[PDB]
Amino acid sequence: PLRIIWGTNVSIQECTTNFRNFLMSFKYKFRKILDEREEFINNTTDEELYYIKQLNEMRELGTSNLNLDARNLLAYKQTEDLYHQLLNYPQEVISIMDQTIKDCMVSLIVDNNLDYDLDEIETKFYKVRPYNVGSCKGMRELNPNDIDKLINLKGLVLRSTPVIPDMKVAFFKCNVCDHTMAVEIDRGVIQEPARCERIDCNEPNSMSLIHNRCSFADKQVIKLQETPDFVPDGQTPHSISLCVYDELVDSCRAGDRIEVTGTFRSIPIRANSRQRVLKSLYKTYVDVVHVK
Amino acid sequence: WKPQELTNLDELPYPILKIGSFGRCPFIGDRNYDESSYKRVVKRYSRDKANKKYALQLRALFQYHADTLLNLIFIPHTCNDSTKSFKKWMQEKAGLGPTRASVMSKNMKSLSRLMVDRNSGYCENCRVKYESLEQHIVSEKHLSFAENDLNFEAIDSLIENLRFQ
Amino acid sequence: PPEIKEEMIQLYHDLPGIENEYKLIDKIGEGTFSSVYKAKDITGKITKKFASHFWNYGSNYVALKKIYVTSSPQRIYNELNLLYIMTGSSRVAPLCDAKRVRDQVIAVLPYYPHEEFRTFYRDLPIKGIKKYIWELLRALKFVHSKGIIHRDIKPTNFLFNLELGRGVLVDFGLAEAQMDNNVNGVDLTKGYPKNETRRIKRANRAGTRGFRAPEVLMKCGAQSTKIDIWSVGVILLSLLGRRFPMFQSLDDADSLLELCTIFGWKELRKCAALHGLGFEASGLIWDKPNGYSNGLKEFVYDLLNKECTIGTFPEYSVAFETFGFLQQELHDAYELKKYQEEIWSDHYWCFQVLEQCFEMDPQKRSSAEDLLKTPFFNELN
Ligand SMILES: Nc1ncnc2c1ncn2[C@@H]1O[C@H](COP(=O)(O)OP(=O)(O)OP(O)(O)=S)[C@@H](O)[C@H]1O
Ligand SMILES: [Zn+2]
Ligand SMILES: [Zn+2]
Repeated sequence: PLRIIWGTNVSIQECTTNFRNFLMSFKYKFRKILDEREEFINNTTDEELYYIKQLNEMRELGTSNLNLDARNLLAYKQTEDLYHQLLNYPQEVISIMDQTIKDCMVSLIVDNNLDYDLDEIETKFYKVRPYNVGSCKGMRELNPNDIDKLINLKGLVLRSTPVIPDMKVAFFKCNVCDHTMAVEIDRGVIQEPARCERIDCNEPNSMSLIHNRCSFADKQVIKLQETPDFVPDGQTPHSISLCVYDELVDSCRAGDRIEVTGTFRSIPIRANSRQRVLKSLYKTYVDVVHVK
Repeated sequence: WKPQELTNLDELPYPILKIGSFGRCPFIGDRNYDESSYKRVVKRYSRDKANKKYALQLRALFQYHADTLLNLIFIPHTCNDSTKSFKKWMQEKAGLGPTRASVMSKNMKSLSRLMVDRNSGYCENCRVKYESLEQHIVSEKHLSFAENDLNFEAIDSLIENLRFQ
Repeated sequence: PPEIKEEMIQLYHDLPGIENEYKLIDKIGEGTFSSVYKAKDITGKITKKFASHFWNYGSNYVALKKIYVTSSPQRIYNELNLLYIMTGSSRVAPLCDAKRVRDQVIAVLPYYPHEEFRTFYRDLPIKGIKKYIWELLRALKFVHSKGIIHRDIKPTNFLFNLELGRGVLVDFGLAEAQMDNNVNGVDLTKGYPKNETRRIKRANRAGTRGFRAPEVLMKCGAQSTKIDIWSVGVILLSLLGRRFPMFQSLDDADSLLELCTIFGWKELRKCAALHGLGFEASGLIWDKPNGYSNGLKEFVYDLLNKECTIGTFPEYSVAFETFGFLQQELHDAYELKKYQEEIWSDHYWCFQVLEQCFEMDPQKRSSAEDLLKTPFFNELN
């Protein structure tokens, strides 16, 4: 029948078809009707296909990012389920959205027979930035059932750490035969080789990690002073830590008022440097998807 | 294929030439039922009775000329027949689809390992899949496409030409 | 008309002018991208202009082709343009008129009476095959001179009437026209990368299942005219083989292995070599390890042998002459001897011309005009 990812209610095929239909058939007049604004509907802008022309100008400019309004998913009838699936399961639904955006970029020149080459588009890795995901409920009013959900937050940036290299591919070299392998990171863990991969050289513990040949990515930590819309009785303001990655690094400066939409994350923190013992109480942070 | 997948000698992922009988495709064959059964022979003989009269004009039209430029002679055969087998049994008794990107993503392939279990077609004018055609007819994009005439202009010119031919 | 009458009245609401212009009787055929109806000509200049396209059967019925709105208008314009440019011979079925409303379009064609093909092949004689193949090759070489590739030749597309013995072609909706080393390491010939970054070539894959040319299966960038001639060869082999759905493809690679189990792994590797890609098969137990080096004779021989020795085959000697014929090749009344020598000669000839009709290389594969001048088709000239 139909397959569902374990732990979720998300189907790759169903979400892909629904978001493809949404991208092909959305008009901003739907957003006007949803926000109860009938008198402001105009012919020349609202009745034009919004994401079609946005993906077209994305193709002309070389842009690889789509800024998606989550309220627009509620404007469309077929994606009202998908909206909730974007809020509850951002990690795979965002990947589904990126894959179908790539499919749409291929389709807009396959169907219409444009002169753009397919190699440059299919080499590019398109990714989506959902924003306006809902009401800006506070950090301290969130619960552990909100882990790995999409959250929208107000704030003021106080400071940012320098550019931190987080290691994506690892480069190991043999000491005796100079044979090297590259291993990808898998959920934060790199498998170092016990034996040399060569058939001729199989010496144990001969693989050493060369830290400058292995590839890194950008990771930055920003301390954000939150300004909630609603503040409970005697709540004293706090600072959150938000992690930005890749392109979003150094996009927020100290002292600006920003709109962060991201993923509510929790990790265990080691009690001591020498020991692998973790603390039962978890540390919460925001994995940032989009900054307004 | 892993050897566990191909273990079966009846169902195979790749096509095998098992031939078959009674006008069926040679690759699927006759796995569901056999034509050697008596009852199958009876129904085939009953259809054969109907087919004699139909086959007589078929033989008579092309006996000597391919064209209609025109009682019948037929080659004897040593091999058996459906009627002789019937006689022996009596002696015993007595979609266009949407185009998609070539390359998939690593996160997309990682999600295949996490999946468990719980009329329709594709419109290229709107470039969307639909659950039912009659629901796709009543939709803002299809009706907005219908009221526009600037995208059938070539058609229009052809219509005009074909009006005064 | 239990439920289809509501579709007739619905079509009547669909077009406001068809009531004054046509009266429609029945539904004749259902397709994938169209549904065709039989209609009365009533009054009209189109019937008087064409006249000769209608047969000697008379009464001048007119086919009415309704196209679903899901089809792209570019393909519709391509199809109607290709029908209107061509005209000429009777086998191409030129269109009379086109009726269009705001979303749907009606194509009007002369109706050609015929019967369904599931009735032909089980009992149709070799002379009928001669007339059938002759009509298809005349129509195909006609559309070749016009420069149109059909890529949709199927028994349902071809219309043939027995008592008159002639044919006509429809369904040019998927047709179009065409106008025109070693690096160390990375031995990709033994395996594929885990993550793919290179693209897949954008072919013109648009045929029907089981009739798609082997060049189309391998997605050749420069696609020739010769899909149609291999397809008419496939129809020829289905007629001689007495099996209708002889090629059925679950997917593309299924069809590649379907070609493998008759012609051989080595034969398709040489066919693949000229196209620039190499094909390897490891394991893959089947009957004939190198295919049939003799050709298609022994394959269709034991193909008929299985269904003959089972005994479900019908009693008519229309398809028993081939079993005797193939039996004497594999083993090795005076008017009866005359019928012998005639059927023997041209029935050897049809298999002979079949092997050139099934050639892998398109450049070595002879064109339909060369197929007409073969000694096999002598009496029709
Ligand atoms: N003029 C005609 N006379 C008799 N039968 C016809 C005629 N035109 C079409 N048919 C029948 O209609 C069917 C063929 O329709 P198609 O043209 O193949 O429809 P379709 O292929 O689904 O749409 P396409 O490929 O986009 S043109 C067969 O059953 C034919 O017998
Ligand atoms: Zn080594
Ligand atoms: Zn549509």
